[PDB]
Amino acid sequence: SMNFYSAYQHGFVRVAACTHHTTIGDPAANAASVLDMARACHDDGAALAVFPELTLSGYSIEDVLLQDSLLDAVEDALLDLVTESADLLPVLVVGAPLRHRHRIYNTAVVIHRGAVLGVVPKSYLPTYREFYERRQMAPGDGERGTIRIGGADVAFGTDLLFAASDLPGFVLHVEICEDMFVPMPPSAEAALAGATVLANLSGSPITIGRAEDRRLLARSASARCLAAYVYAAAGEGESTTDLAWDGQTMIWENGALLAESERFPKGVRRSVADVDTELLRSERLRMGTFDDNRRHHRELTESFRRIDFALDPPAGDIGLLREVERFPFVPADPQRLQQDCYEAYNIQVSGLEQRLRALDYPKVVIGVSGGLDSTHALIVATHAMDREGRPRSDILAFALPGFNNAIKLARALGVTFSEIDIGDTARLMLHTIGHPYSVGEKVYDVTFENVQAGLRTDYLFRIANQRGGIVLGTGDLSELALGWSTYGVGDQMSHYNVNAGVPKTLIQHLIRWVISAGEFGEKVGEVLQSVLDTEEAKVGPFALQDFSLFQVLRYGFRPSKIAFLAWHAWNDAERGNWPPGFPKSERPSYSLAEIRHWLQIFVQRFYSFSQFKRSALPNGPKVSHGGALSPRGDWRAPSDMSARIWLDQIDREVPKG
Amino acid sequence: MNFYSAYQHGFVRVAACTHHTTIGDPAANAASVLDMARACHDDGAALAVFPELTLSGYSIEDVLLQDSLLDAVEDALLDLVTESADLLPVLVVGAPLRHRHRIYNTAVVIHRGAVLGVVPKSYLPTYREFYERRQMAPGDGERGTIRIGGADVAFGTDLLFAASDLPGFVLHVEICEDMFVPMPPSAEAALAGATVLANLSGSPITIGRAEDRRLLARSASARCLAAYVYAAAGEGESTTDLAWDGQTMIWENGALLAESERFPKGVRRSVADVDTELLRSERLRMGTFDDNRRHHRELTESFRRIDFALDPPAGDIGLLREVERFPFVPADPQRLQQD
Amino acid sequence: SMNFYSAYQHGFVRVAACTHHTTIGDPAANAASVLDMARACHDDGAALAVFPELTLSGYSIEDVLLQDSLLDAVEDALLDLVTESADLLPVLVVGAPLRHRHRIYNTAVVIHRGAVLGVVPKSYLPTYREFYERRQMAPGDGERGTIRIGGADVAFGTDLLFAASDLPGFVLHVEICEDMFVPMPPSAEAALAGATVLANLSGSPITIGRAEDRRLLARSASARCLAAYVYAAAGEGESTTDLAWDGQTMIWENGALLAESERFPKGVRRSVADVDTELLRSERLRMGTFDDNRRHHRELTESFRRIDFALDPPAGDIGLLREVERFPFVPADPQRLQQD
Ligand SMILES: Nc1ncnc2c1ncn2[C@@H]1O[C@H](COP(=O)(O)OP(=O)(O)OC[C@H]2O[C@@H]([n+]3cccc(C(=O)O)c3)[C@H](O)[C@@H]2O)[C@@H](O)[C@H]1O
Ligand SMILES: *CC(=O)CC[C@H](N)C(=O)O
Ligand SMILES: *CC(=O)CC[C@H](N)C(=O)O
Ligand SMILES: *CC(=O)CC[C@H](N)C(=O)O
Repeated sequence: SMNFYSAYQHGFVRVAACTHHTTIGDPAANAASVLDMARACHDDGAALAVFPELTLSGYSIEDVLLQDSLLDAVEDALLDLVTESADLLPVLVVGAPLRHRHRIYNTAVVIHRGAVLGVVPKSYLPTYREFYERRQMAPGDGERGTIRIGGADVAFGTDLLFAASDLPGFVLHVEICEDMFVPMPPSAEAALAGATVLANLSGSPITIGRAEDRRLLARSASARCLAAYVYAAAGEGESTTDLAWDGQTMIWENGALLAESERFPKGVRRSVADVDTELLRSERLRMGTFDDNRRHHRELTESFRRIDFALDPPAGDIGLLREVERFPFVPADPQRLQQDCYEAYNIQVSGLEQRLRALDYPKVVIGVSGGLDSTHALIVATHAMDREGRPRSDILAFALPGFNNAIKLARALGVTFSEIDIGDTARLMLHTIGHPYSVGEKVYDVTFENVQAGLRTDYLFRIANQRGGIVLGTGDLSELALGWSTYGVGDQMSHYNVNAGVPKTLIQHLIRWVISAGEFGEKVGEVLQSVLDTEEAKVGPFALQDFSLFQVLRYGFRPSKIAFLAWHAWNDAERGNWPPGFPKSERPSYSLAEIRHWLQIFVQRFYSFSQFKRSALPNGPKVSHGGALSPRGDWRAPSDMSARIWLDQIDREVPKG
Repeated sequence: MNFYSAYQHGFVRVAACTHHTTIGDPAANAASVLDMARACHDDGAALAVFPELTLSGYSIEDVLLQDSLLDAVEDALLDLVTESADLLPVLVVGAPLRHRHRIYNTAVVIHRGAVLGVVPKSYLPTYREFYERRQMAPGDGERGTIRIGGADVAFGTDLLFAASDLPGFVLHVEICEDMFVPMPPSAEAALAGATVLANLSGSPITIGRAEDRRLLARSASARCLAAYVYAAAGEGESTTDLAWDGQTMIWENGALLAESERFPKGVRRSVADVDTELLRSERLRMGTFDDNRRHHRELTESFRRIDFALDPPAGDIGLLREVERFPFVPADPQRLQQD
Repeated sequence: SMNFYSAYQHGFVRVAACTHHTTIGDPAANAASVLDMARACHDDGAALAVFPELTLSGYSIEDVLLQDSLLDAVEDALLDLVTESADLLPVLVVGAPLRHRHRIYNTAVVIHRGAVLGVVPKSYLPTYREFYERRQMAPGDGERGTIRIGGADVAFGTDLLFAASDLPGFVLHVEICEDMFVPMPPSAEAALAGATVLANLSGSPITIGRAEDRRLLARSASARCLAAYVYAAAGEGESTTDLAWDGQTMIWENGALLAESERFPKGVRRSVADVDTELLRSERLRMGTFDDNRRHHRELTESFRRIDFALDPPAGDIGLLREVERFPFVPADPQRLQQD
């Protein structure tokens, strides 16, 4: 029923940070630039346009700010901006020196559809080094009440909130340059109070190192406040009597850079981006210490004044001004991925090391199939042993054939290798149980499969008892998610699971990383390389199910939200980025029908079927910021629930193709 | 004047330590802590910050609620306190402690034979892999005092520790998640006059989490014109569900001063000389810092100030600081090119 | 003049504590059960129907409470039950996890005749032993103002009172499970402020002796507060991953049990009872120290928001859902009489 292709309908809000052409001392001209940039924002369906500090006057005009004609010109340019915004869709936030009581205030006028919503004075006026703001301007910290603008008294002060009434996840707070540089920023309290989108208007003359400073503090604010941060600085046109301007603009969301514009531009620039208000909602919803902090400053936070406006955003397809990656567990940026891998690996190793220290260095029993997972776990187990000064021959690896890679790796590593043929025991069990296969019937059902799976595990566990060892778990996060494993006796069961927290899509990249580090050597490298090259299509592509895993595990997003995201990430193979190690051939695209089909399978398997196998999970380290699936940790759920509501949301909300 | 004395030039030698945790065994944690504090003492350091719940192990879950665990924590604490009589640095050591109805996630500040104060963690994460509110009480809003082996020492989140013989050294302590909330305890402490912010962390390691620690510890220090001293738990913490990297780091006004190896084998210390005069000078010049204090006057004037005397070394103990030859010309090539 | 045979005209108010069938993670199914039980309360001429904690979602679902589709479905089911209450007599009190500001709260939604009257957050969230509530849910104590439920700002908080303008002896306070277990329960203060009927929605997984703990505290609450105490625990349908559920319901009045239902029922159960509002009026009129305690906690008892609604209860003969002893001075129970 929703327009599935509408970003507004998926909880996005389009925000724009703008740097305009300053004509200092000339508000009619600054207004005219602002208006032209506002119309481009409207055209883009943006709900917010933040301009630089003192937009209407020029930031750098010094005592020209005290000139009657300057002040008067400003006021008339504003009233004209307001009249024009009648037919503009975005909330406009626009700097202006304004008269109130005894002084001029460095203010931000929040404008929307033909009416001022509020005027926000700069709380904090730098009067040091190259800044002289206390000379011409009065602090706004702790002023309240109203201000008369064009025949209307409108909220004036630093405790204002602009809550969109048709967009409950968009609640705007405004501050101004130095406001965000002090230990206790205005916007920190406003996030506790309920602001989701934090605007900052800057003049910010540019200096060596200062752009890093802007970034450090706008980014960490967005992270610590679980907010978007929208930041605009002055550029061309400001006075160069003592200073220069770079016109930097940027948008942050929860510590991530959504957009940024060119530094030192010829001409005006914008950062436009889609902010995910559900990501912010979900993060707040889960970090209760955020609410604990609000209740600690209840007086501060409850004092805020909330101004409403109907945003009435466009209903149609307007694209997604957002970078949605194909692999939420696998960053496309190669130095970021190198970092994840370093960390994944060391997490797995140190987790297991502690298990081994704690048990006075047991032997290490591991089933090696030549697959990616067991291959990787062997490597992890080898490094653990090295670091602890234990002989590699204390790793007891077992090939367990049922009805080359493993053996080569085992020998290259120098671990104790052995083959145990489970065939005769499988045969005897299938007969004892009266399975049709024991009388010739080619019935290859779950029992047939499980009898083997189970016996592998049964054997390893008995070896472990007999030989003073522990069985290493091999199953990865994606398997835990789907219940693609054999419960209890089999697969799912071990003394310690190193891959438990690692999703399937990340596994190959870990091996790549192991080869690259080169620490094991030429032959080991070669065998590992070989394992990658030699190496379930009814649970779907793991690339799709890991995409779904991240949205549910981190954010709890509804299914139609996940389809939207996956479709945007995976729809066109030629668009967006791929991590290292995907040859052009190895680069699939997925249709909406494909994405929808496998998501139906995900919700059913994840929410309903698989919890019970997750519920009795061996020990192992959590790996990913995306979460892990331990029932003692990240994922607490019933083993006895239907996924009806998720499947119903897909029927109603996600188009069939 | 001793020209070659870092202390006489307004420096304070600060240390962030990651010890070897023996979970559920306080006496052994105190042994690892005491060993590392003597190393710090030898280095002429004035502060040693250890990880969250140092004396118990952070990761022991309901073992925290076991009586023998708490008795042993207290006996170990009292012995640590006894041993510092001879130790130059102020020790900041985590412990689960009984006060009133519950146990608190505390940092105990220890100097020269006495406890100076006890600081409860303010915000207790109870989400994802964190379960802290199950065993432990929030420290936010708590004041008054606490009985530690025959003395009533200050207890609460509003404490400053000032070196009467070294005024640029003013210490505030917060614990792990305390630095991740919109309005950290430590932001208010800086306005009240804290120049050195300690953070004891447990902080199970996850992909990306060091970047997060970094961002908030660096941005804290820059926003608050302070040194920020961070110490996380490492080897020995339970790996039932989690992994530990024992990261320690020292920031100053946005700059990184020192940091230690991640996932070390064995104990590690970051040690660095903090320029209290740097901090002093930035504070002096940035008036809007003090404007912010005055806006939160009642918040910032209520802090309690505990005095101690450091009596630091008079002599030449080198300088644990990278002083660039060209303040105007970064030696780092990437940075120089950016400049 | 008066219809002599009308319990309402004699200052009685009919109340139901209900235990419904849970379908964990399925609010439309929970709502259909609720609506059906509410229709039976209406047919009984009940003024009030209390359902178990988190009625709409299921109490036992843990992190599923944090799912957008869980919360959205909860909201939609809730709106339909409010639309369906247009034709129902009783105030319904149904549990639901609802978003407010940063988090979800464990709430009771007080519903009457096509509108929501108020939304009461659980005050104290057990985070110990088998309970994990602070992980998913925010505490409700100290929270005021309002919440937007389907295009309407309705009172929100632990300071709320639902007073019948046409039945002045019926003044309702709602609290949730653990709220009655703490040294200073929210219902205690609400009694001093005027509440005469105290509702408790519970999840309360069952354990050896726990029904005895519920009784101890519901009973003594009703006696110490000179009030009716209406209590519903969760039942069949709830997750048995780690817990079991007994579906216990009970109605107390000044220390005396009015009604209680079968434990571990197969199917839905109710306690329905006529509460004597004049009996409560009478005990309060006479025990001045009750009012002395109110004036001692004057600031605390005077800030409750009173929310009015008209009941229009039935005027005719609907019998009397109450034990009336032939000999008030001679208890018909042998063990009780022997003691007397
Ligand atoms: N909620 C619940 N609570 C308690 N018990 C529950 C239950 N739901 C099912 N069960 C029981 O558990 C059993 C079903 O679970 P399980 O024994 O795992 O059996 P099941 O999950 O039905 O099948 C396992 C399948 O996963 C695939 N697999 C397994 C292992 C390795 C690989 C590989 O590619 O390497 C693939 C393979 O296709 C295999 O047949 C049944 O006995 C069922 O009655
Ligand atoms: C506009 C502004 O306040 C920038 C000055 C700030 N303190 C800085 O960049 O250091
Ligand atoms: C404690 C700390 O500084 C980092 C880890 C923290 N618990 C988190 O990232 O949530
Ligand atoms: C009503 C409830 O939250 C369970 C009972 C309570 N936790 C208790 O203390 O028994």
